[PDB]
Amino acid sequence: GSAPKYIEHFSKFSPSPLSMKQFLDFGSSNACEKTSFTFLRQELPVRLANIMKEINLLPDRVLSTPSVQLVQSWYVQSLLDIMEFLDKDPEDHRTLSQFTDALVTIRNRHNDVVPTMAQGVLEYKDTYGDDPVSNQNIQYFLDRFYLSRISIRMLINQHTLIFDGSTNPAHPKHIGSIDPNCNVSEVVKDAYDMAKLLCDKYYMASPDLEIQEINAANSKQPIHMVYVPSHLYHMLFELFKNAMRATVESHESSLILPPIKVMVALGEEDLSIKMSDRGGGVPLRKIERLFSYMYSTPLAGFGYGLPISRLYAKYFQGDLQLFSMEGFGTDAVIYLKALSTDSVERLPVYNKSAWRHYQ
Amino acid sequence: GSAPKYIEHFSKFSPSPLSMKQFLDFGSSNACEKTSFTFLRQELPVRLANIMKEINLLPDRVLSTPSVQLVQSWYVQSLLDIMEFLDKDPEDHRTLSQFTDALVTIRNRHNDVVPTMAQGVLEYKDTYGDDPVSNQNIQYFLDRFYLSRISIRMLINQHTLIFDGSTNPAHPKHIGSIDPNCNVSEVVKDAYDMAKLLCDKYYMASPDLEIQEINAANSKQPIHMVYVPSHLYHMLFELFKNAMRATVESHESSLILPPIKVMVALGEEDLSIKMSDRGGGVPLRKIERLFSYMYSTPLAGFGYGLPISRLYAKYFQGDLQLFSMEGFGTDAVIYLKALSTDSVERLPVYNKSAWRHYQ
Ligand SMILES: Nc1ncnc2c1ncn2[C@@H]1O[C@H](COP(=O)(O)OP(=O)(O)O)[C@@H](O)[C@H]1O
Ligand SMILES: Nc1ncnc2c1ncn2[C@@H]1O[C@H](COP(=O)(O)OP(=O)(O)O)[C@@H](O)[C@H]1O
Ligand SMILES: [Mg+2]
Ligand SMILES: [Mg+2]
Repeated sequence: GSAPKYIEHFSKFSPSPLSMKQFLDFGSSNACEKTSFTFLRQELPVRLANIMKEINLLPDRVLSTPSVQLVQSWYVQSLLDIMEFLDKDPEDHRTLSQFTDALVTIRNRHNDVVPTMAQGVLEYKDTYGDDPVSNQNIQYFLDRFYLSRISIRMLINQHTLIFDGSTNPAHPKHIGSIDPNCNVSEVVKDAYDMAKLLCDKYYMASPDLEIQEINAANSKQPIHMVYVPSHLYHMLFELFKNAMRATVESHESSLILPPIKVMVALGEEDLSIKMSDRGGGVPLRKIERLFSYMYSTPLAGFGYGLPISRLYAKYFQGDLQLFSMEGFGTDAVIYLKALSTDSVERLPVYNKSAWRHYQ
Repeated sequence: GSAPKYIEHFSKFSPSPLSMKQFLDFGSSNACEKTSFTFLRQELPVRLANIMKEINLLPDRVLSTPSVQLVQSWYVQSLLDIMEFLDKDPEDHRTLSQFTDALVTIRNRHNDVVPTMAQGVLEYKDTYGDDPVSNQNIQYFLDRFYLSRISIRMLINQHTLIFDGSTNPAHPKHIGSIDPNCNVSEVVKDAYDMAKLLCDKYYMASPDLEIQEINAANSKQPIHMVYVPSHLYHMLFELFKNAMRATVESHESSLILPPIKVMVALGEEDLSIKMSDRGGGVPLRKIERLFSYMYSTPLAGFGYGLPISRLYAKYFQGDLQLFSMEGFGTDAVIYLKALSTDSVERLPVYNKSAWRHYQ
């Protein structure tokens, strides 16, 4: 009977953004679950509390929905779940192995949040309508809610993956979900192949791929970076699925089926990935709506592919944009930060500032 | 001693947006300066008053500057200038020929507004600094101020050009500044040639041009539209100058000098023009600043080429965007509305809504 108390307390702190370097040293040298354990015991409760504090200030008409209420209960339970370790002592090789098991259990407990929240969006649409204002509010809330979730899952995956149990491997290519030497083109190739498979099965035809690299400072060196490869895969995959669908459907009474071209450019601070297709394009007017949760609610189904992929890009100070040419095709660009130094977590925070965005 | 009275009165009305069709019929059939005269006598004072009402609510620290004060005096005089005809009778072939002369005199009186206002921006920068907030406010104000000016000059040019004196020509290709059959590629070609000339004189080297059309519905028909060609020329010219400078300066220790490629695509509602260069690109972080009046204050000099070109595009419901690839190049896209029906003036209005954007 004290969750409201915990929430209000940790709701006083601000989340602490970690850089890609800190993440690397967290699993590298300093790496002793004790250091991580002591960090996550306070950090997770601060991040959970902050997003929960935001939820509770939602209109009661949204608040009371079975969707929001159910999800809101998982976060309350997860908070209390991690609390158990606030007073424990980390020298006990069993106190921290229970923390690891506690994390894995919290992660899977939230595994269906997107679909669940999506259901609440649909109810609202039929219960109150889809007006620019309610859309802006939902968009504002979901973008922050989901970004927060991405950051929390990152902390948990880094801990669970890194402390699997003993250091046999000792010295790895990867540090949890992070690859200090990620070959961008390879990930492009992978996401493409997976999309192609789906495309062939459903349309029994699929455009090919062309890749071009532009290493500004070192003309012919392959482009590598420090990043979370699974995150990059997700964005590329969602983009490849859209490009394929459009290209195929727009050339049905045509035999020709142009390829999808990808360019990977590396500058002094940006690492840019552009995916160009000829799937007919979209009118500038409808582009804005493609990133909407409300308005966007085989290969395609719901409308979370674009908006959530953007959040992944933004997570480490990057971005994802779309510019099309109705009657021809579309360019989708993923902007990432080239230097591990500029790669720092972007986290939404609860303040008097975040309060008036709902007024 | 009654300008404040006039301002407050006409400040009660909202400007009336005209469609490209109305503009065409205004000079076409209905066309009788009497019809235009009676329209402009009330419309101009409503548009002048609305922008003047906005100026007067500017912080006194901006208000009091010689710049703003001087410009503010021209608009006050122009208002009183047109007022003279509020009680006159239009059957007098001399009452309306004095209106025409009155317009030409008002147009030239405001011919140096941009430079003058720019001077006020520079003073503010050194007098109070360049912080995100003061920048946002200035940007907000200037975008509206200038759009308003573009709309007023459009009305005046349509009247003066159309009623030059007698209908010798009787039946023209053009209706004032509007071309009901504008060949986009031709205007592209013209702006390119003018930019090339300047580029050659200053750098004694210039990239070439390639043009590609994509007529979705009619594969090989040349792309025509109803538009104000001088406006399109201006945007293309400013874009060509940037693309040329960048391309040349970024390949100085290179002999190769890649071309500037332009694509003109015509869809069901959009007519898009993309200009692609290989001038090295810009970091995503600095792109935002390129459209700033404050932050942007040979070929290039001041920083009004981009922001003002965007206003021209927005004027008839279009847009102008920039997306770059640091280490490679940049894409600049002009979005226009394909159908004359969707081509309607976009005008800023003074309301309680426009008031709180300065708070
Ligand atoms: N490259 C593209 N060309 C044309 N339309 C596109 C493209 N990418 C996305 N879209 C449009 O945007 C919408 C997709 O957003 P998304 O969030 O990925 O969901 P989904 O693909 O499951 O419908 C599509 O439904 C499609 O109408
Ligand atoms: N295609 C481009 N490639 C690289 N930089 C560009 C490009 N277009 C514009 N810029 C940058 O944006 C700025 C220009 O904005 P603009 O308002 O046109 O003013 P100006 O060209 O007179 O400086 C330039 O000063 C340049 O630094
Ligand atoms: Mg998709
Ligand atoms: Mg310029």
